[PDB]
Amino acid sequence: EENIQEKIAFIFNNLSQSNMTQKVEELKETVKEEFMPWVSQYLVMKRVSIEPNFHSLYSNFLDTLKNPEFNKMVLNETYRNIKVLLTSDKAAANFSDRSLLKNLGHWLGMITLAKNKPILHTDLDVKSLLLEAYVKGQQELLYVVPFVAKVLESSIRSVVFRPPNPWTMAIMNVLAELHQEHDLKLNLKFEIEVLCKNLALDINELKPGNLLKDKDRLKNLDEQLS
Amino acid sequence: KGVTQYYAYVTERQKVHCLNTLFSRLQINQSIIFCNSSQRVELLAKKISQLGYSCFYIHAKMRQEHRNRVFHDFRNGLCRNLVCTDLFTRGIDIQAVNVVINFDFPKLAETYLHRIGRSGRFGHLGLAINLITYDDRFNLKSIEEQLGTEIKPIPSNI
Repeated sequence: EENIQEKIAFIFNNLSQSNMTQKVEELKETVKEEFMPWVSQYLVMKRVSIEPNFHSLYSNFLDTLKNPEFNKMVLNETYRNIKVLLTSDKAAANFSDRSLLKNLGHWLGMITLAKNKPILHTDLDVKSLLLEAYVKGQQELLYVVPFVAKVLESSIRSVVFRPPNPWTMAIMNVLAELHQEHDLKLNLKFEIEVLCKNLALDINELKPGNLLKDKDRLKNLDEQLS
Repeated sequence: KGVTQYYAYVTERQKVHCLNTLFSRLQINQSIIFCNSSQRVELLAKKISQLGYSCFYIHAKMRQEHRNRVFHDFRNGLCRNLVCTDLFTRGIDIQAVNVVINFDFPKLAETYLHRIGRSGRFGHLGLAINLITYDDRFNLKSIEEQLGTEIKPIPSNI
C-alpha cells in the first residue's frame, strides 16, 4: 500500500502536458479500482488544493484518463473538502484556509461549469451560501465572496453557463446586492468588480433585487456554513 | 529565509535513492535540484529523465541564450523540475518552485542562501532539503554558524 501511494505521488510530482499520455498509462497500470477513492482524495486534498497553477494540467489529466467513476469521486471529494472549510471557524488572519477554499472553488468551476456540467443545488447552493454569509457577518463574507468568484470565473468559458444563463445571473444579481452594502469591505466590492470584468459584464447593468432585505428568508436558510 | 530547511545524512552512492524517495513523499509543485558541477548536473538529469522524472537541466557549458530558453520553458511548466548549477540562477524567481534540493551541499553560506531563496516566495511556504555526506560536515557547521540557524533533520514521515 505505501509502495503504491509513493508511486502515485511520484507520478503527480512529475506530470506535465508533454508526458501526460504516458503518465496516465502508468497510473492506470498502478492504480487498481479499489485504490481510486484514495487517489481521488490525494488529488483533491494534496494537489488541487494548493497547486492552482496546475489546475489546467490536472483537469486535462481527468479528460485523458476518461474514467467517469473516478471523475465522480473527484467531484464528491471537491465538495467534501469545500464543506470542511465552509464550516470551519473563520478568521481574517487565516490566509491559508482562505486560499485553500479559493483554490478548491477555482477547481470546482473548472470541472463543472467549464465542462458544461452543473453545480447542483443538492451539492452546493451557491446563492444561498451568499445570503447566509451576509447574515452571519463580515468574517463569513471574507471567505465566501472570493470563493464564489473563483467558481464563477469558469462560467464565461461555458457555452451553457456564460451570461446571460439564468443560474449564473441569479448569483451575479445577489453579488450586485452585496456590492451595494454600506459596510461590505472595499476589498470584497473589488472582488465582485473583478469577477464582473472576468465575465465581460458591466456591474452597472446587473439587476440587484431585495433579497438582503428579506429577513424571513434570511432567517430560514438551509445552512451551509454550519 | 521564509523557507523550512532540513538535511539528511546520505552517502554519495545513496543520493539518487534518496532523491527517488523524496519525489515519492513530498508534494512538489516545481523544484530546483542543485549540483556542484556541470558534469554532475548533466549526468543526474539524463539519469532521472530515463527513470520518468519531468526535468530540464541548465549549467555552464551552454550558451546564455539556451539557458534563457530553458528557464522560460521551465517557468511555463513544460517540465516540473530543473537540475542546475549555481552560477546561472541569479535573480530567477519562479513562484511555483516550492522545493529546493541541494543534491550536492554547497561550500559557502552565500551560495546556500542564494539557492534556498529559490523556494521562498512571499505568501508561499518553501522547503529546502540538503543531502549531506560525511565530507560536508565542516561546511554545514560553517554555514549554520554564519547564518545563526540550525538546519533540522528531515522529519520521520519525510
